[PDB]
Formats: sequence, structure tokens, C-alpha cells
Amino acid sequence: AVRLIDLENNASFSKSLNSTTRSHKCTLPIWAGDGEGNVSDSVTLQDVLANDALVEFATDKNGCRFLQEHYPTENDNDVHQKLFRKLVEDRAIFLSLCSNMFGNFFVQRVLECSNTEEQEILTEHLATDLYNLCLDKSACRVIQLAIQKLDVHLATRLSLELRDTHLVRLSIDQNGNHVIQKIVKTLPVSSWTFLVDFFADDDNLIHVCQDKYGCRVIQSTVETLSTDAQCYQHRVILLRSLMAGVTRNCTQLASNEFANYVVQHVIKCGDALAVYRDIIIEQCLLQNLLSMSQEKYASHVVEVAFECAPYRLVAEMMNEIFEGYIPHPDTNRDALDILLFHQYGNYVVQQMIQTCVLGQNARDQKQSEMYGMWLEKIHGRVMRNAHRLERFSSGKKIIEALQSMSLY
RNA sequence: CUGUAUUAUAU
Repeated sequence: AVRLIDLENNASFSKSLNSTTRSHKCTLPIWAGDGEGNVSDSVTLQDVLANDALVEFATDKNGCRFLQEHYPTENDNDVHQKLFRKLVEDRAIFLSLCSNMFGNFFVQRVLECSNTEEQEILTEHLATDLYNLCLDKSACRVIQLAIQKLDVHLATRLSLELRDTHLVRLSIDQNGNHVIQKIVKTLPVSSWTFLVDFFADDDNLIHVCQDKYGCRVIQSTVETLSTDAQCYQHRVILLRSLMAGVTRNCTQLASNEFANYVVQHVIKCGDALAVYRDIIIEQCLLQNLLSMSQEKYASHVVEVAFECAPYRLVAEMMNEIFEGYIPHPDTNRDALDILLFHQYGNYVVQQMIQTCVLGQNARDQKQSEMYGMWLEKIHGRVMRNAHRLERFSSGKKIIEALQSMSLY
């Protein structure tokens, strides 16, 4: 039984011959073509392996669809393994296919079929440049599928590769925001506690929450940390660290075109977020209800605060609108007068009516009487200005919300 | 006379 060392034949001019194509826009090798850009029916996966042409198919639309179609699913099939080997044998080739507009779709197909063994090498390849892959419009789709399908220790290793990176620039990126959200919504909190430490800084939190994309990152993190079933307070301490920055900067965030949505989320949530709801109303909304109610963005925040606040805070909000402001020196107009005829404030006055109408069904008699007293104050001002309000769509809806009402 | 986001890849 003499030994045989079988070295591989050097085929050093095969990429050179796969670079010949009919079209200059397509990469399909001419030998696989039918002349019309499609894959000739004589072609087999063994032909792609024999000619070392995996990249050139993967970078072509129809050749990549051919790869996705015929790739065996089972991990013990020999063609599966030889293709997987061609994919992963060179790290730079692998990462370039991940960043391609067409080849990424083959990489995802491999992940759909992968077992733990294949996932280890895929994870080792991806970790070497995870940050820039998250920024790429093609590769981020691979990273998100990897977060979904990988065993959690592998997905954790990859997620931890983002620690100490430029997470503002990544969180606000049109591609990377979805990678951060997929991590936060999918993986255990221990895999991304570094993201909560990053957002503890006020400047990072502000720069991210006031962004069309970053506000989604902050909101998905709050949703995950607030949903609970626990005996100690780990997610409690993490949530507390994040919410402190939101509460410290909620006056600016509530009036922002993007961050207003997460402030409303904190207020509508209740339960684990209820204490933070109360802080926002007391330290940001109060003393500012009139100005915020005339703003395009913050007027939605004031609506949800009237909708969801506990009675003790609804009372301070009500008392500010009816009694909190010095009437205008020229017009003698108070806050309710302004909001009744304002294009944004009319919506706040409508929530105030709805809140009071539903609060009349409250068990405590004093509360029911107090909600009725506020409705009577609104009814009176509306009557004094009905001749004008009935001409607007807002005033018609206000008058209809106050009809057939037994206040006490 | 009605009032705000994002919800992203196949030349």
C-alpha cells in the first residue's frame, strides 16, 4: 500500500478566459451563454466547478439565478460541498460576492442551507469587515440573514464585532439601521449591551434619534428592553440608562420631525415605560402645552399625552390650558381661544374632549365631576365662537363631539 | 380646514 500525494493542477489562466463575455454589462462566461444572456441548457454545476467560474456566474443576474436554483440543499451532497469550498476558499472573493448586487443572493441561499460547520467559516469571513459590510446595500442583506439563521454564539461574535465602532454613522445609514434593528430585535440583550452603553451618551442619542433612520433604531431598542417575567433588574438597568438620556433631552426630541414618534411610543406604551411617561409630561410638556400644540410635530405628542396620561397629570395639563397663561395684551385671547382656531391645535382640543368624555365613565365620582367641568369650559368657549367654527371642518367635528351630552 | 417619519437590494 504505497502512498500517493496528489497535488492539484495549476490552472493559472482560467479567470482570464472566463472574462470573455458577449455583453459588456453582463459577466456570464460566453461558454455558458445561449447568445441571449441566458444559461445554455447543456451547462451543469459540474461545468461551473470544472471551469472555476463560480464568481462569473454569481456576478451575473441569470447565472446567479441558475446557482440559486440548482444548489443542492443537503449538506452531505458533494456538489454542495465543492461549491461551498469555491465560495469560502478565498476571503476577498467571498466578501466581494457579498457586496455584489447579484452575488449576495447566492450567499443568502448558502446561509439558508448551512449547518453549524459551514456557519463557522462564514462567520469568520464576515467578522473581518462586518462594519463596512453593514454599510453596503447588498451585504447588509447578508448580515441580516446571518443574524437570523446563525447559531446564537456565532451571531453574538459577529454582533460584538461592532463594539467600539462609529455607531452614529452606522445607526443613521439607510442600510445599516436595519442591521442594528435586526440585532436588537433578534439576539439576546447580552450580545448588544454595548449599543445601550453607546446611546447612554446624550450627544450620540440626540444625533441618532433626530434622524429618519436612527429614530427607528432607538425605538426598536426601547421596545425590546421594555417588553418583559424577570426577578432581577438587568434589562431594567439597561432601559433606565437609555431612558435617562431621552428624559434629559425630551423637550428637544418632542418637537423634532423624527424623534416625536419615539416620544409618543414612550407615552402610549404604559407598563414598563409608564414612569418615564410621567417624567416627560412633568419636565417637558408642562409649561409648554400652548407652544407645542401649535407645532406640526409636537402637537401629536400633546395629543397622545392627553390620551394616555394618568388623571393626576391630565389635571395639571387641563389646568395649564384653562388657567396657565397670561391673555394676549392686544386680543385678550387665552390658550383655548388660540387652539380652537389653530390648524394644529384644533386636534389637541378634540383629544381633550375625547379624554373628558371617556373619563366621565371613571369610577371615582370626583374625577367624573372634574372631567365634566372641563367639558363645560370647552362647551362654553365653543358656543361663544360657534358662528365661525361651524364654517371649518375642525369646528364641525368639535361641535359634533360635544352633542347630546349629560356632563353630570 | 383640516395636520408629521422610516418600513431599504435582481444590471
